[PDB]
Amino acid sequence: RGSTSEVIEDEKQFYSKAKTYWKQIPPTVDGMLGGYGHISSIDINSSRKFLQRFLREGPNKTGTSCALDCGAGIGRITKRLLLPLFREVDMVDITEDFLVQAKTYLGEEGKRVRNYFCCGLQDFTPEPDSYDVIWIQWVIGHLTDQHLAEFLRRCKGSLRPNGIIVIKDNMAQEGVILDDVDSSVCRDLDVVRRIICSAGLSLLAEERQENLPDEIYHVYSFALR
Amino acid sequence: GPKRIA
Ligand SMILES: Nc1ncnc2c1ncn2[C@@H]1O[C@H](CSCC[C@H](N)C(=O)O)[C@@H](O)[C@H]1O
Repeated sequence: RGSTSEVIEDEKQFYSKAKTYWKQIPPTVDGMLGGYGHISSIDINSSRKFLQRFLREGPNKTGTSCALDCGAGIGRITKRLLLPLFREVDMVDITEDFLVQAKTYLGEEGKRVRNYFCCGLQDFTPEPDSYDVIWIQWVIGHLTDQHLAEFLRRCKGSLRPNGIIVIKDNMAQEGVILDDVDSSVCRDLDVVRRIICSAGLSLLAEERQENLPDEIYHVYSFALR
Repeated sequence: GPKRIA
């Protein structure tokens, strides 16, 4: 199947099953990464190289005052990617336990986290003209195709001048694959590009993550605005 | 997060 409408028989249960899953996951890096904590540094290093280009190379350079971490969990990305590069960071996540642990996990640099929003992305509206970078990693599979498009549109309205949205996620080989355990979908490159392009966002960069374990789905980063 | 190809 090629859409969520086909693989998601009950949209209400698609969301409630995912909320239930994450509510009893340990608030640790291994919990965030499904046992793949050993690739966290490899992931963060590529994300930094991918992002530093928009921040260093003009013209129309991306600012460094504020970033939003979407589906942030305990702040794995906020801690090692975003806080070293942006003056302040906002986090949003559906799981209360992760936002609470983030205060401890982030340590002293976590004092630069401005807001800990507790919300599903499908219900979340980032404030207009607020963010230089909106980072969306390993969470787009928890939204339906339509909710993802609408969320990206709301994100576009919250970007400051020259700001970007970044999506980094697993890509399926073909079509849309449903994961029954965590209640998320995996989409192929064509589906994701169509959702993005079809929602009114411009695709600026696209990069496959190298050096990942052989056994996992491929991971891609997209920069959009 | 990262996942084994099912
Ligand atoms: N509908 C939804 N809205 C917002 N967050 C959601 C969500 N469904 C799942 N999540 C969150 O998505 C995260 C996936 S684990 C990924 C965490 C983080 N992006 C990282 O890479 O380290 C979990 O923190 C979970 O609570």
